[PDB]
Amino acid sequence: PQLHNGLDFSAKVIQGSLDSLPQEVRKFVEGNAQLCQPEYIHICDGSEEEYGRLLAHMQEEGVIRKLKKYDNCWLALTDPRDVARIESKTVIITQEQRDTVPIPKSGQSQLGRWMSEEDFEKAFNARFPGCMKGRTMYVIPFSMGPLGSPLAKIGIELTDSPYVVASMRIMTRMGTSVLEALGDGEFIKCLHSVGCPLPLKKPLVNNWACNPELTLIAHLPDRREIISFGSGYGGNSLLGKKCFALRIASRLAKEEGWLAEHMLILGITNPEGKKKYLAAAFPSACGKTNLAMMNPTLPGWKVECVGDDIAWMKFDAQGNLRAINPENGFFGVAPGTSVKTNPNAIKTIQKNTIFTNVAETSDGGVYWEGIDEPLAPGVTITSWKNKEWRPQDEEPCAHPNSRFCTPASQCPIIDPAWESPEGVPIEGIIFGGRRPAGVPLVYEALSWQHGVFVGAAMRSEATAAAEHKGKVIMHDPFAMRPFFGYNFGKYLAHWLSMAHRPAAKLPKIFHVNWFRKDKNGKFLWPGFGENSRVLEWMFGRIEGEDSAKLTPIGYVPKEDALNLKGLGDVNVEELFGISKEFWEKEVEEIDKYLEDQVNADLPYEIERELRALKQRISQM
Ligand SMILES: Nc1nc2c(ncn2[C@@H]2O[C@H](COP(=O)(O)OP(=O)(O)OP(=O)(O)O)[C@@H](O)[C@H]2O)c(=O)[nH]1
Ligand SMILES: O=C([O-])C(=O)[O-]
Ligand SMILES: [Mn+2]
Ligand SMILES: [Mn+2]
Ligand SMILES: [Mn+2]
Repeated sequence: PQLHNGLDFSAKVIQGSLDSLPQEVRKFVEGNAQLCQPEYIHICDGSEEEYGRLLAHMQEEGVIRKLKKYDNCWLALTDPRDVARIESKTVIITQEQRDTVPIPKSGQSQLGRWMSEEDFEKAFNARFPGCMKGRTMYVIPFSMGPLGSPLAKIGIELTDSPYVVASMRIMTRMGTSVLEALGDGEFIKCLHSVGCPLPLKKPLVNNWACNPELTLIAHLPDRREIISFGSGYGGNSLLGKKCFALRIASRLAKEEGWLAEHMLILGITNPEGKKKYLAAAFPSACGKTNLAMMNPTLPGWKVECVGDDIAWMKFDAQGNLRAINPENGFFGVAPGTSVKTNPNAIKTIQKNTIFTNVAETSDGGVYWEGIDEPLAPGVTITSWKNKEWRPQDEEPCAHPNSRFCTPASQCPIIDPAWESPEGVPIEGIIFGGRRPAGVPLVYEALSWQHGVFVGAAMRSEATAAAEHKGKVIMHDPFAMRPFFGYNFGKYLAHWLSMAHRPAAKLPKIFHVNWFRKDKNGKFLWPGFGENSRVLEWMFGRIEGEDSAKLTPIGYVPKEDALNLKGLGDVNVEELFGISKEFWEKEVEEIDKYLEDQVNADLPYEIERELRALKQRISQM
């Protein structure tokens, strides 16, 4: 079939067989092997022996260190320029711009970045030709969702970073059994490269191979392709997480009729024996992981964790909205995680966990800000910059966006239906962000349409998960601003259309704010385990208890409707204070934002809720 045997990469396969691969799978592997020119090709099988050889390889290349204090835990320190997502270098390629972002009325679109095919080709040809020279191309066959389940989606990631392969083994379900489940079916084509072909022209910081100047994460939904270059951080390199399960999945969900959302899933049980499932959409670094793994302070309540970041939801035949966690592990923020805030997280990360950019103690342990554990005398701390660190400096010992990567099956409170292919019925949906003033502790939407408007009007302070600085209050509708896969105006219409389905059991919609501050600059709510008190009120509202009070913004708890026993000193007057002067400015910013950003793709019912809220506020 060839004249010079120049396209047969069989002699370069150090594990696996190209003959064992399906037709379309082999075409994808050999095609990019010819483009990127790798030295070897490694077809992953997901085995324990393979994981052990990846760790030994990375340990011999100085990429990771062994944390001798714990059981099979490893530390990785990256280049300081490659620490988080780059929303400014994340682009979506479609034929028409309106398929990706609503055409703005004045400024530029904040709902995503669009790039034409012609411009992307020039960028692609300036990066990937010969980028894997001297490196190994790993072929990762992974599954998002329960393997063999009809709702699961299979992808193939090609990467030249064993750090990516190890993390993908934790965060997804990968191995040979996924290749057997695929057969001749469709799959998502994922291609990733660090952008440092050997020999190295640039010296690497902390042995972290990266090309920051040429970083680009592109999505082509019409071709089911994800192409990422330059970065190694999880949000940019683990292509099955944000790039696949959110951006690409959101467009597919619009086509097929389901939902891909940036939400946790938890089940909560009351002292009476009843259990309900909720989902909460908070922006990045705004409390999802701490809520899904919460240890309640109310006796008789139990919280079990289904997922903490991504949910795939769909109405079933009976009218129930059912949700599954497509992920296989947790990729959580490290700073702030202590025994008092998230004790269930501490139990989980003690084994088989890969840390990134946290500090290391001299006895082989981890350390970060807010760990709230004193160290024994003589224990020294090495910061994430691989330097000696003292508690009386300015640089923090761990990076503000440092992460841990741990398997979900090790969580002590993991829900016994987190791998069920049928999903869990969602009875409530929670929105919320970081609002230091004005927004009360909790309130409930008036209807399905008002609730969609509440999610569309979400605002929060900027966090360390992106490149935003200044703690400026930005819009983050549905906590999906960095992850929209298609036109946000059509996104809003897709949510509103669920109220038309026959026998639809629409969940209630709440809005919370754990981050309201007083005049002094400190928080008014302890949060963390005490958030169970707010969840108790939600549980009763779903059961139909008459414990709400009508306000111009929604239903708030009545007086003495929240269990505050054990606190008492809480200033309830400021936790639920509704200032007319605050909400008159808030509706103006929402009006100017929606008019400019959504423009002619704004559904009428969203405009009707904006008008109704403005009227209810003017009557105060
Ligand atoms: N004051 C207060 N802070 C909280 C609370 N819950 C979480 N936090 C802090 O918020 C930070 C973000 O917590 P996470 O739950 O890990 O962030 P996330 O929402 O999962 O963000 P992503 O994982 O990037 O999607 C943590 O470092 C916590 O210290 C809370 O209830 N009250
Ligand atoms: O890392 C994450 O999960 C994020 O950015 O939300
Ligand atoms: Mn997230
Ligand atoms: Mn999280
Ligand atoms: Mn309608």
